[PDB]
Amino acid sequence: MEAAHSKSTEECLAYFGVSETTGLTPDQVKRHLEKYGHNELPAEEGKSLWELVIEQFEDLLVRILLLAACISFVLAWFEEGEETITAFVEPFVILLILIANAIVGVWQERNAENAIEALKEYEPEMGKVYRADRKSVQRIKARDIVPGDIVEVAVGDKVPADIRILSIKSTTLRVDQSILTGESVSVIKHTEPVPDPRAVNQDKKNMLFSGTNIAAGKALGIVATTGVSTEIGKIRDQMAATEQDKTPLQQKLDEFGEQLSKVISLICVAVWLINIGHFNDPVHGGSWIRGAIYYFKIAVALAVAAIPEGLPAVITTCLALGTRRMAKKNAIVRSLPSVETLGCTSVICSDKTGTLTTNQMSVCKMFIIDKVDGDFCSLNEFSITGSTYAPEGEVLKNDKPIRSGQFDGLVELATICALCNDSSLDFNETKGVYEKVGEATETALTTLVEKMNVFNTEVRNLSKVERANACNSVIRQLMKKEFTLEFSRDRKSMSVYCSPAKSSRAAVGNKMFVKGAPEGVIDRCNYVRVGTTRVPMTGPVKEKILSVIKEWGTGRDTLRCLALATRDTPPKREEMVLDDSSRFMEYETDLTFVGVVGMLDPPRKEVMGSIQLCRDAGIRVIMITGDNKGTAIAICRRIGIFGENEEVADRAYTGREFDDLPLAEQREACRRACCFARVEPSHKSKIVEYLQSYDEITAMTGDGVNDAPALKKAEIGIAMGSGTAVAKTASEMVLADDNFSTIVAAVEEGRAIYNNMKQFIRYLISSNVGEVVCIFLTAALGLPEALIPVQLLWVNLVTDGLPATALGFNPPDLDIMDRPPRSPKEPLISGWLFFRYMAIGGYVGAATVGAAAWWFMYAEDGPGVTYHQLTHFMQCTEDHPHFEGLDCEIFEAPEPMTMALSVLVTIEMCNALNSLSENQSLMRMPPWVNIWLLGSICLSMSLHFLILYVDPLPMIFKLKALDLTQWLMVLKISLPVIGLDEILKFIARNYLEG
Ligand SMILES: [Ca+2]
Ligand SMILES: [Ca+2]
Ligand code: NA
Repeated sequence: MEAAHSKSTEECLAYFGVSETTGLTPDQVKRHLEKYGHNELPAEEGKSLWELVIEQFEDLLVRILLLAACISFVLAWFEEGEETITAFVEPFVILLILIANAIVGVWQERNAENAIEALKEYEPEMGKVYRADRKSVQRIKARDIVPGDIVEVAVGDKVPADIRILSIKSTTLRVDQSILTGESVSVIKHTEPVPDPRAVNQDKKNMLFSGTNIAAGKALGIVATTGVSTEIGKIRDQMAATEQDKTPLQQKLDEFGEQLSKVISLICVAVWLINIGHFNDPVHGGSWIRGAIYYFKIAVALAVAAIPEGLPAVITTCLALGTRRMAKKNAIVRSLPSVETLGCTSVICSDKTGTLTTNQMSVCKMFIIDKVDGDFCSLNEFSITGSTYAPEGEVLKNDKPIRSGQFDGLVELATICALCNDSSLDFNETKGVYEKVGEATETALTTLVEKMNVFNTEVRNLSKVERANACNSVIRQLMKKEFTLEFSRDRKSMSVYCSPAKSSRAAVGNKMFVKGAPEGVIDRCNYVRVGTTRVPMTGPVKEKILSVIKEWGTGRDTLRCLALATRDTPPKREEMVLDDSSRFMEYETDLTFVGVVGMLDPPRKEVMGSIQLCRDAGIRVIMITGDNKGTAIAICRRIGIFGENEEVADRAYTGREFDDLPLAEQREACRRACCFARVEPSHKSKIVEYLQSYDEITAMTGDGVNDAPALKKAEIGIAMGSGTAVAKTASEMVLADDNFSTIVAAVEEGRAIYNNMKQFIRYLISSNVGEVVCIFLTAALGLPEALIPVQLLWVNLVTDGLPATALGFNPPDLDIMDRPPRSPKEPLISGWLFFRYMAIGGYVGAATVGAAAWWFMYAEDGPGVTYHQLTHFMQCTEDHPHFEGLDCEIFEAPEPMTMALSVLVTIEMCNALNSLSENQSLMRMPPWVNIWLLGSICLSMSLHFLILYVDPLPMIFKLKALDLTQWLMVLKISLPVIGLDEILKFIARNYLEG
């Protein structure tokens, strides 16, 4: 709907024939999506440099190869000699092999396309709509929004599509049109039509332009235009299909692409040039042309075999599958180019509340009096699991689960926590999560009672709503709370006067349950409860209790402790002043100590583990909280940022302290800081700036508008899933978890994706290096050639096909988080890595030629045993008194070629096992760690077994079936490529790093 601003609300509603109290019907949605498409810009042609210089180049190669095969195929007819067979089927076999290559290529492309499609499911549903299907609001993808459906927006939301405002539910509606008109000052909107059809967007105060931010309010509207039809879509249409900004890794790959193109081209021309003396050999008929054509067919076949194909598809596959695993672990990465950056993350700046900690007060420790003897006491210390307000957790004694009912003291402890409490627990059915009802420190007691369950109430078959206050209600049905003595700051405690429920004894059984600061309460305790009995409070006992309370509040955990006491014989209610808080302390005297609870704001799941993972990975972790310096440090010590006993005077700063520092000192601070407490929202940008001045790949967390500038500036902007949509737009990743652990998991996955690429590159390059070496080794020395054109195409199909692709499905490396963050400035291939290529390649090339010369030079149970000159083999028909019962055509035997081919194929299948990890041993990273690789090896070996033993096949490939003894010779020379790499792995693992 164009010029919707000109028309009224009624006119706009009538345009699509939709009620704003109903929404679009499925028939409407289907048709509208068909006619209008989706709310997005068209994807630009992804024609990378690698495609033209490598892929399109190789395509030309197989065409001129087939042509060169077609040419000699015609020349073969004019050959009056014996009508050959193998050379007659050469163009057929070549095309047949090329067909297989296309099949493997399609499978690779289909893998990538499927893996990309799978990412559309985890697309963040940032858009609320009303449809005819549900009478409530619905969360739908932004691109799935069609012009016509009723959209609801609120505060902190980014406008999905161009929307004509129908009704404003709030008092006012403010929108941020800085991304378009050019002003951060939020504009006010209305529902009246803008009569001028040719008015600027600044005067269109009844429209919600897509991309803009809703500053304040809540309004309802109808979508006018989506996709490129968008006002900002026409602005974004500029850099739509025309741009120039490749990622650092893409630049390295394209650069690496040109390097391969030049090298492969030269070494193949070299092959054709060093064999010009063999153009007139009698095996070529003596024709210079027929000789040059043959070696042309070898060079090009060598090129095809040497060229590492499938790289774009493999990389895209790893990237998409890896991203899915991130989203599977609540890590929603919007843009794929952010992943390589995410894997280079060197510093993580995280918020504490909700991210590092659960922001839900939880009692994790408690102790009661065990035994008292000779004016001394022992304690029963318990630990409680669970870190949320949910009644989910266990009570432990010595790391072993126990029942609270087994301890009479624990029964009274729960009684006090459930009665001396004004708060409660509620289950939000909408959000599907338990929420507190009152003070956090009180709800921690409520949740504790439910976890304890001292009366063993059946709760397993209860609903979430009923479970919330189950055990607490059980206690309240036994004791009736008469009144409550409010908290007083002069005594730092509170108490409740209670009585037995359903009791006719009005003046019998009354108790007072006291809670508050340990020192104050314990000082007013003349007795100590042991089980159900009590004993007089003694010195050593009081000193013992306070010592443990001291340890809990001074130790690494720094627990906020509370004393729980009971007045066994409380004063009469008719003798209590209830309008004077100064009289309450007197009423809370002559108490009996029961126990002590210890609570905190616990770290989220796997956070303490993830923090240690960062230190192992050389990733700095910086906390940004809103607490005081003293507590913030204590929290850092608690979660593992700081040690239990480490100096923190230079690694912890407040907003006040940081602003007192000059620029050079501020920049110096962020270099070593690990904690920032009570900081302005502008400080996050300054922190990022100073971190970037040290070449640190910085990750910053945010949830609101105030964080959006810092989120954009940081390399990895990290927004909260529970946060505003404006922050999500300014971020590179969204936390569905809101958990810090998710960030670390996302970083590890990024490092994993990159490593799979390297092992993919290492296998192909090293193996194909040997393929090139093999051709040159038999040429430089002068040995009889080991490979023919169709055999080269066979190695290309077998070794560069499925086994290569399956390496992308490699599991995360073991030492993946034991290595420092990868520098984006580092080369794609290091010097030592290049050496590893030449090392493995140098062997597989020699082991191939050596296996062929093995049939000639140190022949075992086979014909042709000559340790002498094989160099001048072309002179065998010149000087014959050098053989002994063996023709000169035994040099043309299919036996050494079969050995050379079998070894080359097998030794690369071995090299594939070497590519299961970069530096880790096969002893630590077993071959069965990748099932897809093994299946590819079995398939590749099956094809090789197929060619050698199915009678019509080894004729067209010039091969002969190898004996069981001859095959054991193949493994004998192929397997030691594992050990060679195993040594290289050991060296780099025990010297180059550690
Ligand atoms: Ca190849
Ligand atoms: Ca290969
Ligand atoms: Na950013």
